[PDB]
Amino acid sequence: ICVNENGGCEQYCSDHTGTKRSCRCHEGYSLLADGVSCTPTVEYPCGKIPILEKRNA
Amino acid sequence: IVGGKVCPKGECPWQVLLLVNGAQLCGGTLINTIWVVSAAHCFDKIKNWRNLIAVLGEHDLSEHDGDEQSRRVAQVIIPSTYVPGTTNHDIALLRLHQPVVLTDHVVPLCLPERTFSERTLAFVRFSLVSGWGQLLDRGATALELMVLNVPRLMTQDCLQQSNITEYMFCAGYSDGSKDSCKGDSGGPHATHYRGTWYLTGIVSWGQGCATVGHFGVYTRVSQYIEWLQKLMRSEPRPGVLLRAPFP
Ligand SMILES: Cc1nn(-c2cccc(CNC(=O)Nc3ccccc3)c2)c(O)c1-c1cc2cnccc2[nH]1
Ligand SMILES: [Ca+2]
Ligand SMILES: [Cl-]
Ligand SMILES: [Cl-]
Repeated sequence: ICVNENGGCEQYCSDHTGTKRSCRCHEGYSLLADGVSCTPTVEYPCGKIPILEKRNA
Repeated sequence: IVGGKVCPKGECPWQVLLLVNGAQLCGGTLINTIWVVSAAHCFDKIKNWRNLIAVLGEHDLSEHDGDEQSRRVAQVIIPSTYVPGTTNHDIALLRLHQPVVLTDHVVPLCLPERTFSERTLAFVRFSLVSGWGQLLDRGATALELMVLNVPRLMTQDCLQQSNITEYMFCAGYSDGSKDSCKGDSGGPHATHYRGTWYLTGIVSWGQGCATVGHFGVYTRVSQYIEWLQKLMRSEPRPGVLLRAPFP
């Protein structure tokens, strides 16, 4: 459930009918096969700091 | 910002500077290539709406380093429920006349889903507030972009520790050491979660800054997500100023 631990989702989270849960990702991101994680699909995704991201790359 | 530090260049890439006739007006937050979120109060006194400039990739106001990007403000959208010279519903959506170009120094902050913002982000204690505002109460403003880590208070706890509505929240310190301040308004209250940053708040206003026995006041952005999203999907209308219904 989405209310707890964010449903395990890295980003966005939707409850469904049953013991069902769906994680989602912001535009400029994609959901990984783990069904929780989000990875950038673009050069400059929102809420990321390039010089710091690069500093760790 | 009072009691903060300099935001290292490019580490606050979503931060916007608003100008009127070349003069510092307010702060803002980039959420998309053409959209900036600010504070409604910033516009209460605007005479010639056509002289509004938004600057991205800004840092040190004393110099031009080439990372700066200026755009005209094509639209200022304010909630119908906002009353000038007040605090409630202190939010504004700005449409840029032309998109900014995303770079290392110009990046938008994620506008979150409401639910996520409410159930998760709202419980992250500490968040970052920034601007080129007053360094001191009754002081000069900053030449360099400043940033400040501030904790968020539950509204109950705010009142105990002290007109706070459901459209606001409290963040900061009451010891008078640390606050956001005049010139900072419209700036971001930015919240980290799992390696990404989100727009949770807007620097509103109040009495003073760094006023002992008081907490900083911020517009609760979660209350506005749907309103913002709808607007962003809508076609521009002639005339700069637009009052849009809320909810
Ligand atoms: C004071 C003040 N003035 N402005 C300001 C900045 C830009 C345009 C306008 C014009 N709007 C107007 O005059 N409305 C109005 C309407 C009717 C009556 C009085 C005022 C004002 C501020 O942002 C603050 C401010 C104080 C403060 C304290 N702590 C954190 C942040 C803070 N911000
Ligand atoms: Ca500069
Ligand atoms: Cl429309
Ligand atoms: Cl006009």
